[PDB]
Amino acid sequence: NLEGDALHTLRVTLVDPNNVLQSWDPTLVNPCTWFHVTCNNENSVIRVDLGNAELSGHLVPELGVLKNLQYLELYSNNITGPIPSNLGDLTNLVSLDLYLNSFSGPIPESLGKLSKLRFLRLNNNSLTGSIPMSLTQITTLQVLDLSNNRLSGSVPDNGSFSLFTPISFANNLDLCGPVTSHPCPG
Ligand SMILES: *[C@@H]1O[C@H](CO[C@@H]2O[C@@H](C)[C@@H](O)[C@@H](O)[C@@H]2O)[C@@H](O[C@@H]2O[C@H](CO)[C@@H](O[C@@H]3O[C@H](CO)[C@@H](O)[C@H](O)[C@@H]3O)[C@H](O)[C@H]2NC(C)=O)[C@H](O)[C@H]1NC(C)=O
Ligand SMILES: *[C@@H]1O[C@H](CO)[C@@H](O)[C@H](O)[C@H]1NC(C)=O
Ligand SMILES: *[C@@H]1O[C@H](CO)[C@@H](O)[C@H](O)[C@H]1NC(C)=O
Repeated sequence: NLEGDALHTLRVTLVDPNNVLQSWDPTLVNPCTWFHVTCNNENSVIRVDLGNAELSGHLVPELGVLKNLQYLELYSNNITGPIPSNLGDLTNLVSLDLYLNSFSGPIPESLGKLSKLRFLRLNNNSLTGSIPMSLTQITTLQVLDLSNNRLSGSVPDNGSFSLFTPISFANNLDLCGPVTSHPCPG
């Protein structure tokens, strides 16, 4: 059970004072009966729903083996560290909700590979660096929130970013461009 091993590895590295993940018993045939985990009819994980679960610690790159994952709902916790650089491995993701956490480092360029993504909500973290241009390749994007981070540099208004307005980018370190409220000096 590769998927269960990956999720158990996540449990080890997350900090879970309330033992929300107590049921995450890797001796089971699969993780489909675990609390907060949902599988499809083929017993493959499609949702991890851990919003507002009083978790901290960091994520793990083993998340990338959850090939059928559609929802990664980890918002409103105190998770730290970087967004794993390989989250773009999760090509069936339709929602990536990491908002209201303590993530730092850059937005991974690999997120541009998430060609089915509808929700990308990373607001209210401590993310730094520039927004990857690869994100404009995500033609399905409908809800984007990168506000309240420490992002800097130019933001394009092309591809799917043409859909969004300054509220999606507000209160960063030094963003500029047509979709933001400040033109780029160059
Ligand atoms: C860690 O995350 C919490 C919020 O997350 C919530 O509480 C955790 C303990 C876990 O149970 C999470 O699962 C849960 O979603 C942050 O605490 C919150 O801090 C904010 C301030 O940044 C407080 O918000 C408000 O402040 C404004 C005034 O500016 C008003 O709207 C409100 O009156 C409120 O005070 C909020 O109260 C507070 N929440 C709790 C439960 O303490 C915490 O700061 C964060 N850690 C870090 C380092 O960011
Ligand atoms: C997001 O962060 C900003 C800080 O710039 C804060 O004003 C706002 O209340 C935060 N949102 C939530 C839901 O805590
Ligand atoms: C949008 O324009 C930027 C800058 O030229 C480019 O890097 C990116 O690939 C473009 N995306 C699309 C979908 O055209």
